[PDB]
Amino acid sequence: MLQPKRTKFRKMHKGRNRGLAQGTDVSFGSFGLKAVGRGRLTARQIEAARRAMTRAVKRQGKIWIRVFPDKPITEKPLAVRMGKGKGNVEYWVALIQPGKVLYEMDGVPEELAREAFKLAAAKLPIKTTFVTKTVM
Amino acid sequence: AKKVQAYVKLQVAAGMANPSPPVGPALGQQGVNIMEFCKAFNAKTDSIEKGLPIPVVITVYADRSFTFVTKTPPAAVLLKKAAGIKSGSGKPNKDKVGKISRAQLQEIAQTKAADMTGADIEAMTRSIEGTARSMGLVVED
Amino acid sequence: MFTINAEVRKEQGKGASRRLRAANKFPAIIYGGKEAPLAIELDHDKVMNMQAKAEFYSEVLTIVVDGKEIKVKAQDVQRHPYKPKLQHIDFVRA
Amino acid sequence: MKVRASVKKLCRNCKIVKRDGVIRVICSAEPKHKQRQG
RNA sequence: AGCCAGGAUGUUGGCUUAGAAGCAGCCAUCAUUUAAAGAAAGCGUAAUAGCUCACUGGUCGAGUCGGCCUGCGCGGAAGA
Ligand SMILES: [Mg+2]
Ligand SMILES: [Mg+2]
Ligand SMILES: [Mg+2]
Ligand SMILES: [Mg+2]
Ligand SMILES: [Zn+2]
Repeated sequence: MLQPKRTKFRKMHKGRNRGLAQGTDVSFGSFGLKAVGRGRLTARQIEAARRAMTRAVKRQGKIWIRVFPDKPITEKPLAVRMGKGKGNVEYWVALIQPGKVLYEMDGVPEELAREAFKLAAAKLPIKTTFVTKTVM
Repeated sequence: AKKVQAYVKLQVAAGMANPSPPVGPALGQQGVNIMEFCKAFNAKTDSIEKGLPIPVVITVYADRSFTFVTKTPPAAVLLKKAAGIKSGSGKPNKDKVGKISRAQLQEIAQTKAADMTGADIEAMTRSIEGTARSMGLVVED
Repeated sequence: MFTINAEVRKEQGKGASRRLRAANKFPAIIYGGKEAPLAIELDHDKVMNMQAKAEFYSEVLTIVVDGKEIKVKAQDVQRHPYKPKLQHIDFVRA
Repeated sequence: MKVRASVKKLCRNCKIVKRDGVIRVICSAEPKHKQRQG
């Protein structure tokens, strides 16, 4: 379950998630699973999908995860007034813009990379598409 | 050769005729006898040898017993006594296990005067080469 | 062997280039050599289908603008962030 | 029959058919495959 | 697309098999006769299996298959 091993500050402003994505090409493996929509992937989510894809290819090929949480989310629990300080960090998410390569894979036949990427997408809160490596 | 009419195959070896433990009740129930696996069974079993597994026809209609001309033994049956282990697999594809060569089983299957496919006898030669490889041996061919 | 047809662009800038892609055309550019660069408009489907083939990025291709022929090589391409599309190509006069 | 948002051929014998305004799965080999509404 | 045929031979495949003979098992996945036919498609026998398939002849006689960019719709949709 990904999350920073350490950080300069405990909590982050909410911020906005405008813009288009930055790591947009399959740049390590032969196949990628790409964000088509905008959202937040959570550690649990990033991990659930990973598990899905990893088991699909049994112990074969290789997998990169192009995204990493690093955004701490707080929540206030039941029975609590507004105010009285920012709440407690409960989990981490990765801000996602359209275009992000999320996972890449390699060392397996295309169809299998497709099967595996499919299965993983089903665990994700944002639409995705299969991409392939390109020259240039 | 015509269609369907009585035929099976479930035995142990030519040197154990008619037995009960390996088989028993399932060797005569449809125009076939648990007692008559010797009069036509041994119509040429003893003559030659008792040490090679062989199943055979049944050809029945409704005629008391049955008329079944016999024929040949398999080819993994001739890897226990003539080309290696009495087991076979071991760990079939873990390491090479056991091994054979091209001189071996060439004649122990070039015998077949009642089976095999392809006029060329250099071919149905190599047809019995694999029956020493479904166990995972080595090729000294 | 790869032959790409192309008008020169009467306009430039975000506005003009977005208008471009809205009409299933897309902008590109040619530079290198001693001549000024040439701002180009390409048909989408045509070029798109072409660059599906690996040799497109290795071979010299020939760009026909106004009956004149320029020989180039693919230099860089901007692709759509998640659509199978082309936003812009850089061609080198070679 | 099984009724649910995603319906899908489960085998080579499964067929898909629209009856009235509704997507339905007829299978000729396996009653458990018969689906409705998706 | 449909309909008529075939779907074989090492091999009932060796196998931590009581019995498997393609079958949860076993491991690899070879090799003969052919138009082609899988140590493998299947509902599935006490084990034989009986019966349709992957593949290939014939018949037929002109189109057929499914991904891509996209417009508009369909299901998903239960309340006093
Ligand atoms: Mg503007
Ligand atoms: Mg009705
Ligand atoms: Mg046809
Ligand atoms: Mg709708
Ligand atoms: Zn079905």
